[PDB]
Amino acid sequence: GPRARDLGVPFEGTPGALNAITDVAGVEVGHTTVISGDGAMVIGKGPYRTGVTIIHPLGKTSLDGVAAGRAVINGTGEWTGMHLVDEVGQFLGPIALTGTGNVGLVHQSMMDWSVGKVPEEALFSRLLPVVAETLDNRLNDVFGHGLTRDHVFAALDGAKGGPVAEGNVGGGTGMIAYTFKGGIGTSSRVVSAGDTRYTVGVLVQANHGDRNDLRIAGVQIGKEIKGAWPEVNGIVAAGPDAGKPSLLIVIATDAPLMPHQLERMARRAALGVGRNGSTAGALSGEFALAFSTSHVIPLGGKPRLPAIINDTDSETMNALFRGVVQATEEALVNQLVASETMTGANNAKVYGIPHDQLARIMKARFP
Amino acid sequence: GPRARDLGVPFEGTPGALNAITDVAGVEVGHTTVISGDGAMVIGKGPYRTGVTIIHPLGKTSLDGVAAGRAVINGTGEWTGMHLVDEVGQFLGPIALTGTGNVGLVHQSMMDWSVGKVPEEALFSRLLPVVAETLDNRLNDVFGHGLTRDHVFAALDGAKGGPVAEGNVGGGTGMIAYTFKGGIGTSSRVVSAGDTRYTVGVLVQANHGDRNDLRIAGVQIGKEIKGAWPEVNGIVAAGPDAGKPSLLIVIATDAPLMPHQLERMARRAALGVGRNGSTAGALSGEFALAFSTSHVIPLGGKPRLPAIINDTDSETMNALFRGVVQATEEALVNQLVASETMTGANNAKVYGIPHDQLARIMKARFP
Amino acid sequence: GPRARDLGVPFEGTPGALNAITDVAGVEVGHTTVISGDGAMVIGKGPYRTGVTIIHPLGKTSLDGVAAGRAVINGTGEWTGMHLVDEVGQFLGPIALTGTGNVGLVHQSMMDWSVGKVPEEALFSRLLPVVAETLDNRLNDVFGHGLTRDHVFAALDGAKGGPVAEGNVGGGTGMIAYTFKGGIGTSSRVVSAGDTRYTVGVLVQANHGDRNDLRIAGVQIGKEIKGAWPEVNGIVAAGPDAGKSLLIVIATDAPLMPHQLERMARRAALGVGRNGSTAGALSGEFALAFSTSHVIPLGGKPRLPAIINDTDSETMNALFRGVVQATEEALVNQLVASETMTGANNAKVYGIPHDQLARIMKARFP
Amino acid sequence: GPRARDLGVPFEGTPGALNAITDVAGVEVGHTTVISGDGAMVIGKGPYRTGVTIIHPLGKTSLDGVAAGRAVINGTGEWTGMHLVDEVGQFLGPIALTGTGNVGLVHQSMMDWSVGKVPEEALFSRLLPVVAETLDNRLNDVFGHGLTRDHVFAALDGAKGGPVAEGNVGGGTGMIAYTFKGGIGTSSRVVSAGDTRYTVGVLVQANHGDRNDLRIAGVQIGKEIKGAWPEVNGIVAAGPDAGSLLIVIATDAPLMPHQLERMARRAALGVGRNGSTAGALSGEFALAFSTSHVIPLGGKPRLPAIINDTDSETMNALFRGVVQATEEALVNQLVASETMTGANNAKVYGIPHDQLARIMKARFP
Ligand SMILES: CC1(C)S[C@@H]([C@@H](C=O)NC(=O)[C@H](N)c2ccccc2)N[C@H]1C(=O)O
Ligand SMILES: CC1(C)S[C@@H]([C@@H](C=O)NC(=O)[C@H](N)c2ccccc2)N[C@H]1C(=O)O
Ligand SMILES: CC1(C)S[C@@H]2[C@H](NC(=O)[C@H](N)c3ccccc3)C(=O)N2[C@H]1C(=O)O
Ligand SMILES: CC1(C)S[C@@H]2[C@H](NC(=O)[C@H](N)c3ccccc3)C(=O)N2[C@H]1C(=O)O
Ligand SMILES: CC1(C)S[C@@H]2[C@H](NC(=O)[C@H](N)c3ccccc3)C(=O)N2[C@H]1C(=O)O
Ligand SMILES: CC1(C)S[C@@H]2[C@H](NC(=O)[C@H](N)c3ccccc3)C(=O)N2[C@H]1C(=O)O
Repeated sequence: GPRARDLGVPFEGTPGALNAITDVAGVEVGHTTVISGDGAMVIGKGPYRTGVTIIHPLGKTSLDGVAAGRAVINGTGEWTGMHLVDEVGQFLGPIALTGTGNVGLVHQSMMDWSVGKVPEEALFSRLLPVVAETLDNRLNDVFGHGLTRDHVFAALDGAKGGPVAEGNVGGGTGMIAYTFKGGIGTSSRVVSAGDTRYTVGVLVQANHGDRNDLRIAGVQIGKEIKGAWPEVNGIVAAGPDAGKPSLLIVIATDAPLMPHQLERMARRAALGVGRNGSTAGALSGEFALAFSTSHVIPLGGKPRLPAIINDTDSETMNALFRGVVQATEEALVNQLVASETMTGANNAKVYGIPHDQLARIMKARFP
Repeated sequence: GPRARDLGVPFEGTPGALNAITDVAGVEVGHTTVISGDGAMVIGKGPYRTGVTIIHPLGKTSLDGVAAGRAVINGTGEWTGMHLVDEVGQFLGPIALTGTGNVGLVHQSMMDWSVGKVPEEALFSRLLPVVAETLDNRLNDVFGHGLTRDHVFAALDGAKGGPVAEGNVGGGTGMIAYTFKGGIGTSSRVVSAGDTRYTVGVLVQANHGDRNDLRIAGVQIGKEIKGAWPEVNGIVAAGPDAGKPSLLIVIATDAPLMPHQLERMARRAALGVGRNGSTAGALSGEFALAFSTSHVIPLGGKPRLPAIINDTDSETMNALFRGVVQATEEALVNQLVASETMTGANNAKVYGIPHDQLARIMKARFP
Repeated sequence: GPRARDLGVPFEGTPGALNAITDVAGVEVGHTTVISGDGAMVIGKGPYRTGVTIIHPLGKTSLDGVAAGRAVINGTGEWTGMHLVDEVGQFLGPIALTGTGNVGLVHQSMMDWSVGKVPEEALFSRLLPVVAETLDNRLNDVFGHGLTRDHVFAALDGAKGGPVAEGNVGGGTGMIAYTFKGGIGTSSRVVSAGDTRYTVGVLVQANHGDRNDLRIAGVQIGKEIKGAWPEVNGIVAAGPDAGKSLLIVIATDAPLMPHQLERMARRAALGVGRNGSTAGALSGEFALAFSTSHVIPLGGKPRLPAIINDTDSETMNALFRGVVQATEEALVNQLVASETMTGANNAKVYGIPHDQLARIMKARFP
Repeated sequence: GPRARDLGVPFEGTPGALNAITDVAGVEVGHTTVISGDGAMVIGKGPYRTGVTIIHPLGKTSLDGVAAGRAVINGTGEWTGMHLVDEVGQFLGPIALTGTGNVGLVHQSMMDWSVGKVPEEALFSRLLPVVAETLDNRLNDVFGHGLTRDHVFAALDGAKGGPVAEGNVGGGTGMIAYTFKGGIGTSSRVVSAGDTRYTVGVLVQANHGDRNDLRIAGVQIGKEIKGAWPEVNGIVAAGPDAGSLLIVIATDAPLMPHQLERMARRAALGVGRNGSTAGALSGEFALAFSTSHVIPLGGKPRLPAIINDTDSETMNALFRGVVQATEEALVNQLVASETMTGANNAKVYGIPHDQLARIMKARFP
């Protein structure tokens, strides 16, 4: 289907070939999407609209660490492995993005997955898995154990490079963003740092923001779109006619950055988010994690840093920073466009942002 | 002169009466502006385009502390008294915003100022003054001692409530923002938290960003404006026709917030900055400090907290957060509009964003 | 069993009645201790030497939050709920301390425990459980699913005030500290803060440090102790004859704000420092402090019965000294409470010898 | 005179040749010590008991940056240049340690010092000087402008390697630690990291702690010492008869910035060994830097070797070095600082050498 650019939304900068986080060499992505049941929710019996998204920084067979740094916009949420990142500037294993109710199950499943796949002596390196959440409470039976260990194994083992599925998939399945359907979005930038061009890739799991704040390409678009407010049982449940008939950001780069430099990359995510108008609600867990696929730490070995960058080198750093801002901005709009209307638990209905209206608005604003 | 709204720039939200940080009860602002000399720079002899801006959270006569919390967007800069704020959640004395070369002089001057005004028993409370900088290196003889202790005393003693002077004044005098003239800007929002309305006021000293990134009301306006690039000696010095013929954000609120809650307010500034397009350059020291004028700590006494707010109360917190984002966004545009064209050290000429073109663009975009 | 003071170890300050975290009124502690199997390890079959320790800040029936703040000494470990604490200065629900392999199971079990006990409208408040770990890898089948949901429920439901069991129990069951047996330890201080008194309670799950660095009451005691090095099947496995993480929970009834509780938590490092360890590269050493008087009713107005000035040295120094001293003592109490244990792969770790310790203390403090 | 070891205080580990931060090659230290006036304080006239201590990480002629990271024990104090360090993991120029009242003067003086010495194109790199304080308020006329630009220039220009003067010198001149005389202290450790040796050097400016908490070599010694309490005009002013800390860590280990933060976070453990509990207004800070991981101005960073954070053999050796050198630097300070009378005739005693030596002899036969 069309992505944001295909509907005429302009963005600044040059995307990588896939315009996705997988433009960064090494990165694989996998989703398991769990959609079952309709109507009234009973805890433990669905409906389920949930899942898990896996990102392997160096592919699924890697036992090595990647240099990493994080940032917090608003920390009302969970992201495990982050004390490790703060302390030693790297993490081992995959990143899992999922629904809040699944964190514990995913965390233990990743440990289980390592058994028989990792040398015994190396197993202890698999004991701080990285698992993050947003809450799919409006569309999904959160507490009801809809996600199984097999679902997690399937995402771990099925992850791959190449085009990344966006929208109502994996961890984003039951999410809501800007009062429209939330989900997964991704984008990349190839940025010129003098005579070297690096790739910055971003994947988001979006469950944040309000329709009234939303900007797409700078256009405050909430009031321009007619209808498409959420419903319950065929009754408008939000907006002017109500009653009538968190954000996870994962940044990959092939730039050979040190961990403190990656924290800097992570802190740029907030500027990209800011472009699109949201203001970080009190309980919106908005977090960013950045890693390098060129600065790798072989397990029990010497760190591999193929080149080294000066933080005060504006030509290099600004190109990277702008890449993060732009790819984050675009990943967020790509999510909205990829996400289709869904009806879930308790008959809650949330519309995907209307393509026809969006394209019409973009054409009028950008003749 | 006209402020941003007067030129047809739309913003969301409701400003306070003055649309300035002084809409928050207790707050006084003072500037001393130093403009002397023209032509080639000789270190120690100008030209000078610098100054200092003072913000008294509770007025110039207060010996008490205000609850406070900070945030960093990019920390390549100086802001003293911040270890204190991080540790004990309050600061004593005024906030000074100035040029980088002035920090030491301002810091000692603020100590000198307390002598004779503050009981010898309370003097030690005046020994961690709050002084922050952006670099006026393109228009000002930074190292040349253009700022005097008397200049600092004048700003401390002359500060007042009511309308706040914007543009090329005080600490902002010699600054450059988005490749246009930088300086001081301010805005406020009155925000509804249930049956209680709070005030959020913001003042910025802006020296950040690139013209190519600039958004005003979502409009990427750099390429829409014709000319007005900086010059040297009548020769265009930047942009397409080149060669041819940091950010300090101060947030005040009357909301009775605890220090950790004010950190949250400070972290919202990045989103407001994000709206206007900048991407935080490698050497751009972009910082935010938030304080409450209702949560006051009498010197050596019991903290006064007139009411208490739950962090998980979205109705109250989201109103405050949106206030910070909107006031920050507008304060940044207000700065640009207030700042006039200036020629400074080494005949560097930086244009104020052209009012006529800006108004024309806003009219075409927002009929 | 004797605790540290009973063996003649001197400490500074005044302990509470129970000399435990439960000296802070309303705090409840529960353990489930899992000890089964012997001999060679088979992943998935044990031997198991693990468990879980639960701390209910306001008791097991509370749905309210407590003001909270944390500190990191060395962050190579997991402690969930901590982004929440950093952001909004409070956490809901119990603290669980456990073995690394159990984190996910405990996390989901805590959610399950809320279902049926918590009004449906309030359930979302139970979605960021606080769970922390140290690694019982030398005595326990870490990956082998030895801990069950029922074990977690039992600790949650069985938690109580009063005296706290120490040593090889709950989360500390399979741990190793200063090359001796690790485990759970607790201590408290009653402090004079201006013209009121407050209690500072500390509980530790200790799995950190090296014998050669250990100080007890300032005495570098590792070299003064004879034998008691770990073994594997009869063969001494460390020390001169070889081949022949730390979780700190601080409770107080002082009405502190979140940022002030961060300051409390940052004092733990000083008390840790007193006892000699130097925080190894992979030693996850963490502290979390909460107030039981500054409470946040769910969806309501925070309750702060009095307010303290950070610059009030009389009040704050007393509280800080309390943390340092209670931490120092909790660490030694752990060592003394922990008995010799043989576990997975016939690994054997000795409890610090009571007779030698008492002897050394007697000679050092006649 | 004697240092702590000379009075029979035992410590763990192996000190460098100088037992000082200057065991890290290329580091230079300079003090300017300002002692003048006696009797009653009149603000602006003294008595003065203050000064400044300069540490040049790569020597005074370096225009380059050093990789760096910091830690806070209790942040009630000032240390400039630290936002820079947190953000970009390096700092340019010298570290200055001084009295609280002097921070602004020192900060501007460091800028002035660069003019004429640094190419104009490079001057902007000199605009975030690193200046830290503790408060000499009981012995010194803090607000009275006792420190001059010339004093600062002298410490900057006079700094050198080799032995480092301790006690009542430079920034530590008017300080008070554990209710005894405070000041400057330094120590070092040479550590074995697998098949390589590194040096960890520590210098402190100590103005912290209470006598009742003090431990030296594990001995709670405040109560074993008789008298030596502070006085004001012949009248005991503390104790039964009453009728902040800056830690600089240098290493030649090629550590990245986040790794140096870990080093800095070890300082608290060494502080903890000596008993203090970090008072509410005690600004206790640590800064660590590498002299081998250097960043040529406007150039490519130079990292001669790289270390894995999970390499316990290498990291643990370094961490223990910080802890031990911090512990010893604190005791070296006390022993180096002599009894001093200052503003308002306040008198603060150096920890008594005779009593300390006897206590150590009794505890460690
Ligand atoms: C159907 C709904 C999604 S619309 C909603 C309505 C009624 O209270 N409130 C909102 O608009 C609310 N601000 C909101 C809407 C979307 C995402 C987050 C918050 N009721 C919901 C639902 O029942 O889950
Ligand atoms: C006159 C000038 C301001 S324009 C500039 C031109 C030539 O190199 N470069 C820039 O555009 C540069 N990106 C820039 C411009 C403004 C603010 C920050 C960076 N030369 C300057 C000057 O000499 O001070
Ligand atoms: C219902 C909400 C108040 S919480 C939810 C979401 N926040 C998260 O997902 C976050 N990680 C989180 C916070 C608290 C507990 C568990 C998880 C957000 O914001 N949503 C609100 C909404 O739908 O309006
Ligand atoms: C010339 C610059 C590289 S530094 C300057 C400004 N940055 C600051 O003001 C900041 N607080 C700072 C950083 C370093 C030393 C002293 C102060 C920024 O960015 N400017 C660049 C520009 O004009 O292009
Ligand atoms: C085997 C070790 C290298 S890891 C262990 C312990 N550290 C922890 O428990 C910590 N939370 C952790 C770190 C990494 C993965 C999982 C858990 C520590 O230190 N131990 C060493 C030892 O026994 O020698
Ligand atoms: C007089 C004190 C209350 S402040 C002082 C010292 N703390 C500092 O030096 C610190 N950097 C600082 C804190 C506040 C203002 C200025 C400087 C400390 O503790 N001293 C107390 C004491 O002597 O009793």
